[PDB]
Amino acid sequence: SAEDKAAVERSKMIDRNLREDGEKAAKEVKLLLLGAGESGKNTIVKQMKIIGIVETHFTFKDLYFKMFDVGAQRSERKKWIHCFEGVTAIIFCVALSDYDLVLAEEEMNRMHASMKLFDSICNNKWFTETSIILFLNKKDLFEEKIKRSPLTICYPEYTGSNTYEEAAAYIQCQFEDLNRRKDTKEIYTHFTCSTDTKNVQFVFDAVTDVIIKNNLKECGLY
Amino acid sequence: ASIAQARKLVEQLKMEANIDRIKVSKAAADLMAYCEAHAKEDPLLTPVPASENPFRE
Amino acid sequence: RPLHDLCKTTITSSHHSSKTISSLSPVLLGIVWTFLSCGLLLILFFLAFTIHCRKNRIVKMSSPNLNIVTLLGSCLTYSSAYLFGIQDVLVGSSMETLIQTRLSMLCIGTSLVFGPILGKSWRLYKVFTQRVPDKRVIIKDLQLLGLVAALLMADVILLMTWVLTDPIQCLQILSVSMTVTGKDVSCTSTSTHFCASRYSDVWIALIWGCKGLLLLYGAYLAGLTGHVSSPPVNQSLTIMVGVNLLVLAAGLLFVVTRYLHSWPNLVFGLTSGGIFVCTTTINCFIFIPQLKQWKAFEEENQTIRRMAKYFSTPNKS
Amino acid sequence: RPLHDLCKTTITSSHHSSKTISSLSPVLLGIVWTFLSCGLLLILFFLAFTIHCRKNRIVKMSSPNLNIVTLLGSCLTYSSAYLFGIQDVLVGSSMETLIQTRLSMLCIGTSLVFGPILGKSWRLYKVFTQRVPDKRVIIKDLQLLGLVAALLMADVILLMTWVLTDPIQCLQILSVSMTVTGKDVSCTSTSTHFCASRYSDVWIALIWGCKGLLLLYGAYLAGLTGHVSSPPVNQSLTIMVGVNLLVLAAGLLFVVTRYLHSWPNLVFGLTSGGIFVCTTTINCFIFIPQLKQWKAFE
Amino acid sequence: ELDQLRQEAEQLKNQIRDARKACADATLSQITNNIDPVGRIQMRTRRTLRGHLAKIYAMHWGTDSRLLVSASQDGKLIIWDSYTTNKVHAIPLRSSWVMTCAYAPSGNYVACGGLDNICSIYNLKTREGNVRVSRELAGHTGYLSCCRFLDDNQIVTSSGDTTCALWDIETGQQTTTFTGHTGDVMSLSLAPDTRLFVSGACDASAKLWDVREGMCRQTFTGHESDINAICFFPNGNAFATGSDDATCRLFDLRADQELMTYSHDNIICGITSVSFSKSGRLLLAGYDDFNCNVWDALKADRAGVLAGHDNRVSCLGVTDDGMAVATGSWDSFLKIWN
Ligand SMILES: CCCCCCCC/C=C/CCCCCCCC(=O)O[C@H](COC(=O)CCCCCCCCCCCCCCCCC)COP(=O)(O)OC[C@@H](O)CO
Ligand SMILES: CCCCCCCC/C=C/CCCCCCCC(=O)O[C@H](COC(=O)CCCCCCCCCCCCCCCCC)COP(=O)(O)OC[C@@H](O)CO
Ligand SMILES: CCCCCCCC/C=C/CCCCCCCC(=O)O[C@H](COC(=O)CCCCCCCCCCCCCCCCC)COP(=O)(O)OC[C@@H](O)CO
Ligand SMILES: CCCCCCCC/C=C\CCCCCCCC(=O)O[C@H](COC(=O)CCCCCCCCCCCCCCCCC)COP(=O)(O)OC[C@@H](O)CO
Ligand SMILES: CC(C)CCC[C@@H](C)[C@H]1CC[C@H]2[C@@H]3CC=C4C[C@@H](O)CC[C@]4(C)[C@H]3CC[C@]12C
Ligand SMILES: CC(C)CCC[C@@H](C)[C@H]1CC[C@H]2[C@@H]3CC=C4C[C@@H](O)CC[C@]4(C)[C@H]3CC[C@]12C
Ligand SMILES: CC(C)CCC[C@@H](C)[C@H]1CC[C@H]2[C@@H]3CC=C4C[C@@H](O)CC[C@]4(C)[C@H]3CC[C@]12C
Ligand SMILES: CC(C)CCC[C@@H](C)[C@H]1CC[C@H]2[C@@H]3CC=C4C[C@@H](O)CC[C@]4(C)[C@H]3CC[C@]12C
Ligand SMILES: CC(C)CCC[C@@H](C)[C@H]1CC[C@H]2[C@@H]3CC=C4C[C@@H](O)CC[C@]4(C)[C@H]3CC[C@]12C
Ligand SMILES: CC(C)CCC[C@@H](C)[C@H]1CC[C@H]2[C@@H]3CC=C4C[C@@H](O)CC[C@]4(C)[C@H]3CC[C@]12C
Ligand SMILES: CC(C)CCC[C@@H](C)[C@H]1CC[C@H]2[C@@H]3CC=C4C[C@@H](O)CC[C@]4(C)[C@H]3CC[C@]12C
Ligand SMILES: CC(C)CCC[C@@H](C)[C@H]1CC[C@H]2[C@@H]3CC=C4C[C@@H](O)CC[C@]4(C)[C@H]3CC[C@]12C
Ligand SMILES: CC(C)CCC[C@@H](C)[C@H]1CC[C@H]2[C@@H]3CC=C4C[C@@H](O)CC[C@]4(C)[C@H]3CC[C@]12C
Ligand SMILES: CC(C)CCC[C@@H](C)[C@H]1CC[C@H]2[C@@H]3CC=C4C[C@@H](O)CC[C@]4(C)[C@H]3CC[C@]12C
Ligand SMILES: CC(C)CCC[C@@H](C)[C@H]1CC[C@H]2[C@@H]3CC=C4C[C@@H](O)CC[C@]4(C)[C@H]3CC[C@]12C
Repeated sequence: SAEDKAAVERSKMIDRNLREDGEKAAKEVKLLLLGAGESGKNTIVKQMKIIGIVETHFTFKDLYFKMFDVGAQRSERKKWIHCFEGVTAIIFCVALSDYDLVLAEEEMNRMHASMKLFDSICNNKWFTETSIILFLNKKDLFEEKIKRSPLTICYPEYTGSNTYEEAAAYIQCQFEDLNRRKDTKEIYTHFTCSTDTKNVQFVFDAVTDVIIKNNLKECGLY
Repeated sequence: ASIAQARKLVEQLKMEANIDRIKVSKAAADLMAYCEAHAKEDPLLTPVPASENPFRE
Repeated sequence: RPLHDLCKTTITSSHHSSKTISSLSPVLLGIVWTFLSCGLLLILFFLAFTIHCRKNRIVKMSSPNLNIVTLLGSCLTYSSAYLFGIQDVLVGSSMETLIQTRLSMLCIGTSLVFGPILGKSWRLYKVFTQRVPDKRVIIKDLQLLGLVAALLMADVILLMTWVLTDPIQCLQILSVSMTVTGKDVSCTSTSTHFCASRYSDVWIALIWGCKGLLLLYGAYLAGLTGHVSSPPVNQSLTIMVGVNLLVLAAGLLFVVTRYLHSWPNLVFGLTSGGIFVCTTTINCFIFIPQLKQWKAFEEENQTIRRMAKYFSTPNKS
Repeated sequence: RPLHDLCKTTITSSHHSSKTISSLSPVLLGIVWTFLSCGLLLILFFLAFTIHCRKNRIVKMSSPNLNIVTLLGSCLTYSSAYLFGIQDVLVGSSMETLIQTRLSMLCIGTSLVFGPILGKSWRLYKVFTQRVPDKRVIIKDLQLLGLVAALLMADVILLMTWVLTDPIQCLQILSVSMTVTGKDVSCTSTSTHFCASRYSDVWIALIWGCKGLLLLYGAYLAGLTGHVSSPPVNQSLTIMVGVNLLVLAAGLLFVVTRYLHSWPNLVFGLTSGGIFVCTTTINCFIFIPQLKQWKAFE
Repeated sequence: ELDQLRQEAEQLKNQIRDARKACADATLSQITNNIDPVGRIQMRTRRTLRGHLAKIYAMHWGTDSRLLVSASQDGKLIIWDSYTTNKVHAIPLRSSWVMTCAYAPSGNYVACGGLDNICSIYNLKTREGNVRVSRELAGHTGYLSCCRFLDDNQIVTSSGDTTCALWDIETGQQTTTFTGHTGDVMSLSLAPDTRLFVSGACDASAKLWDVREGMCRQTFTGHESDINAICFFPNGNAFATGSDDATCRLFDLRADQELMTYSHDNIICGITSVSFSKSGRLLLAGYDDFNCNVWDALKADRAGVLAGHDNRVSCLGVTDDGMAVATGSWDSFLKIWN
């Protein structure tokens, strides 16, 4: 029974490595990156990198962030979406320039596709308590387009003028209205551009808020 | 055009299937025969005593 | 020495002894009772607020159950301050009992007031400083109640050994004593009806030393959560004010009780005032910001401001 | 009235009474002196280190001048612990002034030890964090020395009031008392030779309450800087352990001194041991983290 | 253009249907009425393998009925000695999004795969002593849902791109490819004779393939939702399925139809895993209700319940000798039952 003792010692060694690389893994921030294609996901992952399934790593103020891009999965989303149930936050990218743009694969604004995808993800049974970081890209391009193409082409019920800072706010609340779990999750909207303005910092602030609120909810204080 | 393979698939299935369609009574009979032949060798069907149970010795 | 002879000579005259009678100005008793009853009404108002608002987010971010426990503790302190004016006749057996009871209620009340505050501060520190995306901070009210119960248990074990090993013997001592210097000699005689126990300073030092360790840890916690959140939830200023007031009141009241047994009105007034001031100040510091922020929190929860810390690692000169 | 005559007769029957004496086993005195001397030598060493290395980077991040002030406070405390062993009079009345000087140097040394640590922590809390675009370098060692001098002025005023207003007189008292409980009469006889003063508790309470307020603010500062940096600069752990040990030692020695005056060996041993433990623990916690990086980087 | 083929298709499936009852004179229910029941099946948790941290998505018993591989989404493969609960190995995965795991019949290899679209073979018996990735089988365009070894050289995998592939591990090439499903194949099952295997897809259809040449033999329908699990009957003539509609169904190859349905009205959660006993008399199944139900394969009544997990039971396994049954779950614990 000496080799048995050696086997038990090896097993205990293995539990020890498991504990170390598990407690190390608990300190990383998992971010699921969603959004329709050509909407800025590549650009977004570009600034977060410079600081199948594609996984990206980046550090910011110590916090270690893992970002999983699942845009290459053409399979049924419902079958693997129960994975990522434990991600700390979801990053959603929407191109504001898509408002007057229909979609390949017509009469469908690439904009209403973003809406339907956001509606499905936000109100999913697996993400009832997971906050969403909503990124609205292409600020300058959209604000240029808004000066000759009215937002009414996308929203027949819109009444405001054709100025970006009002239209962008209108789109912001329209995407937040799709949230039907206002009492358990929160949406951190942020406007970005081609240039990295504050994207990584905004993600860091949102994630820090999410961690603090998760701690508060666990103690029953929030 | 590409769907052209589904007719050949289904006709192969037809011949492959109706070459033998033994009665479901026969399938049921051989199923019960197989189940009752290997009974008493299935440790789950009848609980194995702890003397030769490797998970409690 | 003729002391032994005069011993038995005074024993014949020692058959009787002076009794006791109430000599507390009624006005004083009246004003004090009014102040204490008003403080108890304030306590009832604060508990009513708490309960009614237990679902308000901010009230929910302020640990209502621990606020309740602190309120019970404050009620205990108020009732003990009510008891410090019960210097009336009663009977010897009860006077011992009365003093022991009021001191043990005051000690228990202090524990029940300060335990929950320290628990809230420790939980807030853990929540706002440990930021692990997969290991959450899970502290419930049951655990903090358990810590408060441990504090309470320790306090009652100390009080139990105090009463069961060395009670407050109220005794009549008639004594005459002559004191001599290197070149001078004089004589004096005195009578003293004091309700003190043998080795009283042992118990005072022990009880107030455990309380002092608790207060030191409380000050440490208040420093730890310096700018963790806003005053409604931060509560570090409450701890600092409370510990300073507790130290000042404890020292002053101890000194006055020991050296002014001949001034019953002054001792009673100072004791009641100190207890009332400390308890009311702590309770107000606990509850006033909740009342202030309660009205601004129904409209819509966007004005969340508590989230705000202080962590950086710049180099040092 | 009946005791009046008895007391007058007793006073006449004094016959000059008598006096006793107390001594401390030479053995104990030996071990206590060897411990206090090696602690003092450690202090001197630490001071030599500090000065000699006043240029090294670690020594500049640890505020060497305030560490010097802390070391002098430590020597004052150690010399007071030496004085707790002396029992014989020099001029007869010297016992009173010996005890008063003993306690005065104890208080002064405690203030001098705990001042600079709090000053360092406060300066660190200021510059570290509390940083707006403005720079707060305004805090140099002159203001921290000023705060330490303010503490020293405060405790010197307290000691001065104690020593001019109600000093320590050593009196011999003989007394006879009658104890009547509710249902019995008891007799006792007492002879007592203690060095103390009337209203002693007042002075104890006042001095230790000022100390306690200082310790509460020190614990607050230690909490305020609990995460700023590492031990050589942090000193939060030093403050916490120091205040806890100070409270425990103060309580224990006070009670032992009051209720064990008939055990001179035990009182002397416990007092010296407590003073030595507190001073040595605080000094080591301050300085050995410095020494580690000093020998590491050099 | 398409109308003629479309009507020929419809008449084709009417002939399918009326051929089905042309051999369905009776059903399994009456022929098994005379059989005495198995009674109430009692199982006790013998061991509880701990060490996994995230949800456990797959397991597989070794052919020695003693070793056991388990895959969890914490990025860890763990091999357990079920008798002594010692962890023999702990393999770090390149991608932590593993959703399947397999054990070579020889015991020398372990496979895993998932959202990375890659089936990675690991060599357990390396001279160096550690375990290294022997191969990385690429070519699938969807997530890999199940993989099973035919030998040390051939492995068959199912993917979310509606295709199953037969691989040659040395050359790393797709020897054969299974087309015909319109749904992500969610599971596979090798027949004991290792000449045919079945695949369960999200289109509520199960097909039987011939690994030697690569054309679908028969198509089995009867499920209303996606098929999540599948396993051959021990004799290699029937197979059971697990769907999201809380129903398990049994199909025979020769009769080529439904045989018997294992459902209960008070069960609304979907099945995650099925497996027969050694004799094929018990059909065990994992459910989302945190419990495992043992179904009498001949009577369609629950005979036992394995309530030992506080989360979804994601995988089952029956040892080759039939001595034990292991239940992995999302609560990161395995449990061997007996
Ligand atoms: C550390 C922080 C807390 C510090 C403590 C808090 C401060 C609160 C104050 C207490 C001040 C009043 C204390 C006593 C004041 C009167 C004592 C005095 O000086 O006069 C007494 C007798 O006068 C009287 O006849 C009493 C008539 C009332 C006069 C005071 C006015 C009311 C007072 C209204 C103020 C409210 C107090 C009611 C408390 C509620 C909570 C705040 C003599 O004394 P004696 O005992 O008879 O002995 C004499 C000896 O020479 C030989 O007999
Ligand atoms: C960082 C380095 C730490 C170094 C020290 C560590 C521990 C600190 C303390 C040691 C205290 C032991 C000293 C013994 C106490 C004095 C005993 C004595 O000498 O006699 C006294 C005589 O009363 C007095 O008048 C002297 C008291 C006034 C001076 C205070 C001492 C200065 C300062 C004191 C300590 C300063 C801090 C106070 C801490 C605060 C932390 C909260 C009692 O007489 P009695 O025997 O009770 O009889 C009386 C009755 O029976 C008939 O009236
Ligand atoms: C947070 C800090 C809290 C405080 C913690 C510090 C405490 C540390 C130590 C205290 C030492 C134990 C007490 C010393 C001896 C007293 C024990 C005792 O009981 O023995 C005495 C007298 O016996 C002797 O004379 C034996 C001589 C030495 C015996 C042990 C000492 C050796 C070594 C000692 C250890 C080293 C000493 C100094 C080291 C650090 C110093 C910096 C009885 O008393 P008495 O008055 O003569 O009898 C009168 C009565 O019967 C009727 O009149
Ligand atoms: C909740 C928010 C804050 C609440 C504000 C609390 C205010 C605290 C204030 C003042 C204390 C009340 C004053 C009464 C104190 C007892 C005095 C008394 O009445 O009896 C004493 C004698 O007693 C005893 O013999 C035993 C003493 C028991 C002490 C434990 C009491 C429980 C705990 C007590 C402390 C409770 C607070 C602990 C905080 C701590 C902050 C540091 C008279 O002694 P003597 O006449 O001089 O002796 C003559 C000599 O010849 C022979 O002994
Ligand atoms: C934390 C724990 C260890 C503190 C314990 C403190 C104990 C030891 C203190 C507090 C009260 C003190 C007791 C008070 C009363 C008496 C009765 C007397 O006739 C003998 C001494 C004796 C028995 C004391 C012994 C020491 C004592 C019991
Ligand atoms: C760190 C600070 C808060 C000090 C700790 C608080 C307590 C333990 C301190 C503060 C004031 C101190 C008291 C001051 C007055 C006396 C009267 C004296 O005859 C016995 C000691 C005693 C009772 C002291 C015991 C310790 C004490 C109660
Ligand atoms: C007799 C006189 C000298 C007693 C004075 C007691 C004073 C110094 C005590 C009592 C209340 C205490 C204050 C309570 C609240 C605060 C706010 C905090 O953010 C800094 C500490 C600070 C400022 C304390 C400083 C010390 C303090 C002011
Ligand atoms: C911060 C403030 C409140 C502290 C006040 C401390 C005071 C109350 C303490 C310190 C000095 C003490 C006095 C010292 C001397 C005497 C003379 C004596 O015949 C009666 C007691 C009396 C009058 C004491 C009363 C209490 C006393 C005055
Ligand atoms: C904040 C304020 C209320 C603190 C007031 C503290 C006062 C009440 C304390 C401090 C000094 C103390 C006085 C000190 C001296 C004396 C003279 C003596 O023959 C009667 C008691 C008496 C008169 C004390 C009464 C109480 C006293 C005046
Ligand atoms: C002496 C008689 C009149 C009793 C006086 C009680 C006073 C001094 C006490 C009791 C209630 C206390 C107040 C409670 C409410 C407030 C409002 C806010 O700013 C906090 C401090 C402050 C201002 C406190 C100051 C001190 C306070 C006013
Ligand atoms: C910060 C300031 C307010 C602290 C003041 C503390 C004062 C009030 C304390 C410290 C010393 C104490 C004095 C010590 C000596 C005496 C002489 C005695 O016969 C009457 C009490 C009296 C007069 C005390 C009164 C109160 C007292 C003066
Ligand atoms: C007789 C028994 C009760 C004495 C117990 C003394 C204990 C309470 C004292 C001695 C050592 C002290 C600890 C020393 C170190 C630390 C770590 C610091 O980050 C928090 C304070 C803390 C945790 C102190 C808490 C109080 C403490 C634990
Ligand atoms: C917790 C801190 C503050 C207090 C430390 C405990 C000290 C004070 C306790 C522990 C043991 C106690 C002693 C136990 C036994 C005796 C013998 C008795 O005839 C006189 C009292 C005396 C001498 C006690 C005095 C107080 C005492 C020394
Ligand atoms: C750290 C260690 C050394 C601290 C030890 C403290 C010890 C020595 C203290 C604490 C309690 C004290 C004891 C309390 C009670 C008694 C009973 C009495 O009839 C003789 C003194 C005696 C025996 C004391 C001796 C000294 C004592 C035992
Ligand atoms: C008579 C004998 C038992 C007395 C022993 C006193 C010892 C225990 C005291 C004196 C010096 C103290 C040490 C001083 C320095 C350090 C380094 C610090 O990083 C940890 C605490 C530590 C290690 C202290 C532990 C306790 C200590 C070693």
